[PDB]
Amino acid sequence: MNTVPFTSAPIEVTIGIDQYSFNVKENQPFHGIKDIPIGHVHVIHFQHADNSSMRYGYWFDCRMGNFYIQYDPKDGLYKMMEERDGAKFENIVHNFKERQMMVSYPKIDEDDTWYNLTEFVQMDKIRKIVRKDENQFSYVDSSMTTVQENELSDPAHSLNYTVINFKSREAIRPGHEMEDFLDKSYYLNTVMLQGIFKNSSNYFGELQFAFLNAMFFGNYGSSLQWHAMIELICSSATVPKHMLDKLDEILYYQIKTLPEQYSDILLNERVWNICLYSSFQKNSLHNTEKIMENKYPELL
Amino acid sequence: GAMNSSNYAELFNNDIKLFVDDTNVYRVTVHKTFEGNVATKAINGCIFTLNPKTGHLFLKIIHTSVWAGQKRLSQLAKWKTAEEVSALVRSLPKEEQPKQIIVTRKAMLDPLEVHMLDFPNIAIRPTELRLPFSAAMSIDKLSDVVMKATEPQMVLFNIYDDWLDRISSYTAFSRLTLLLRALKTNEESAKMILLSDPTITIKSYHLWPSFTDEQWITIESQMRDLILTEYGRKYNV
Repeated sequence: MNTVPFTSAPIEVTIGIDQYSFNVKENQPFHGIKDIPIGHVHVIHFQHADNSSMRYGYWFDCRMGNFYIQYDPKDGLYKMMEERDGAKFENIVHNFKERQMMVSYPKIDEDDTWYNLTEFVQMDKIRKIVRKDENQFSYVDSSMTTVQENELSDPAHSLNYTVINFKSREAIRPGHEMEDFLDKSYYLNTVMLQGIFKNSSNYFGELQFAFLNAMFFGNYGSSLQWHAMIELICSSATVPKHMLDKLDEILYYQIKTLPEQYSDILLNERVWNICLYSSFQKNSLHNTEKIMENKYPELL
Repeated sequence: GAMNSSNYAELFNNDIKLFVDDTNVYRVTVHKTFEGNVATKAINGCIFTLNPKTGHLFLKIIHTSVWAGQKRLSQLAKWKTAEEVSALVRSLPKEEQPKQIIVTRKAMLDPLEVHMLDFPNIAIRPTELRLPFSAAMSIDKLSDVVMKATEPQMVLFNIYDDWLDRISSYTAFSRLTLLLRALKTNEESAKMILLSDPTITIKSYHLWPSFTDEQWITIESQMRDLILTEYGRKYNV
């Protein structure tokens, strides 16, 4: 189990670690998060008490390095940094654990929620969507735009999600206009899966990462990408059975975890009604249909 | 975006534009079968593609053979219309290609946008105008070429005859919409208005009779009277 120490907490802040969150008071003796489960990516995220503007955070994998958080009073935020000195890092973590200055990652043994939400998410794919090659961890915030949003403006601070556009030459073969527009299977299977993603695991990883950035940061572009990647599958007549079954599991856990009070900002009525009740795959998402009808029947 | 009463003069500026009306592409008669079920029988249709500035009408005749063995014909009709408008644009020299295509029905927007992806600078727009282009098949010479067709055919017409020698395109379009609205509202009464005086004929090379300027004023008044008479009959007003 790995550890992210904090130098200090000089400003009052809500700290998220994956689906959990804790309030830290201004100059509270808080020195980080221990017992972080090895074998998953994680996200450590912030919302300042005195300025709920910019949610922001860091995706990381403790297998890739020793990471800590330090507040920068010039840029006004909590920054992730890598500690290259192993013995220093161990000595810092030991002192703070001994003094019980760390919160414990509060994982219930029966509880697969985080694995269910990140099954296909890999740090190496995150670092291609969020381009900052000098760090092993990835910064995301509420306001970062996507490459797609930027086309319709600082390219360095952008989310490089795969562009999906149903009315584009990429999506529509000349001579198969009606066919490709009404049945997106070409675009899903040839262009996106065989061509760009190479396999369904990479496509689902990006879909899962988009959802998590939408939920944890209120990142609007991320929400758009998540819905586009659901719609592309649901609007395809020909989808491998394993992919449909896997998508139903992915969506079920995403809808299960979504805060009830964010459903009005995080869920697109048109896409969900189309996907569950009109699309080729309307009868293929039984678990997701059941949780949506029981938790959010107003949206439908 | 959408074309309305505000931006009406835009129709007659020097930017090439076409109206596309798909209401006569898929045409059927509905009848009982021997077993007492109901069946449709398609009849020849047409795409009505009009330049409102010049009067040039690109009448693509849709022969019933295009429906043979096809499903969801009302859906397919929109995509066939978009395919044929796209093909017409590609057939035209660059300097004759439209800068805008205005569809009369919003259901044509996606089909036409998708067929015209290779022309990102041609705007595809809806209209808030209620245009009576469905009544094209009340113009005897247009109905005749559509019904006689034994294969897909494009026929070119000038729907204003020689009117632009005497009137502006604004006035010619107003005259056309009034005649088509009258033919849509009471076809038999409108044709009687147009044909009742045997001394005024239709030239071999025209669609409409050879009215003098004073006779067009009379005819236009008779058409407005017809439309108002029919509104009173409809609403008991």
